[PDB]
Amino acid sequence: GAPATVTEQGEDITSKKDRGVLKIVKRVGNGEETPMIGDKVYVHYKGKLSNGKKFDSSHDRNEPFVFSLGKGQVIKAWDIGVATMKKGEIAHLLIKPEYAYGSAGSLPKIPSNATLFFEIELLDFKG
Ligand SMILES: C=C[C@@H]1[C@H]2CCC[C@@H](C(=O)N3[C@H](C(=O)O)CC[C@@H]13)N2S(=O)(=O)c1cc(Cl)cc(Cl)c1
Repeated sequence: GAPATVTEQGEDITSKKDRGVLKIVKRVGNGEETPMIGDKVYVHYKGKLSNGKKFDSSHDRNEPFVFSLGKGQVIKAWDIGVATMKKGEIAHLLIKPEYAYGSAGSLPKIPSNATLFFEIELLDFKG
């Protein structure tokens, strides 16, 4: 399914080139500009665990998740990944635990050593 496909066919977007965050662009967004550090970004997403189960969705809340890019307000992979996206883009990310919640996990929902899958849509970004 999509998680396997991004695992096997995604692009490494890490600066370290350690394959910790792999990406596929599913829908190409608008123009060439990606957000800048400190921008307010508006995103819809769905996340899955490696047990095959959905663990979260902003779509199901009927409103996007909003954060300031590049400030550690989210897991490292999200800061890295959303920074590569254009407005209107939909992407898949496959994230090893070193760029997510690590050995600690995040109780109750995220186990130790969890690889995470997201479908993410960048709705908007603003200074
Ligand atoms: C609103 C929740 C966000 C979502 C969406 C952005 C990525 C990631 C994350 O960086 N989060 C921040 C954090 O941990 O400081 C705040 C809480 C959490 N998660 S998440 O999808 O990985 C996530 C969802 C749930 Cl239900 C629970 C947890 Cl711990 C993480």
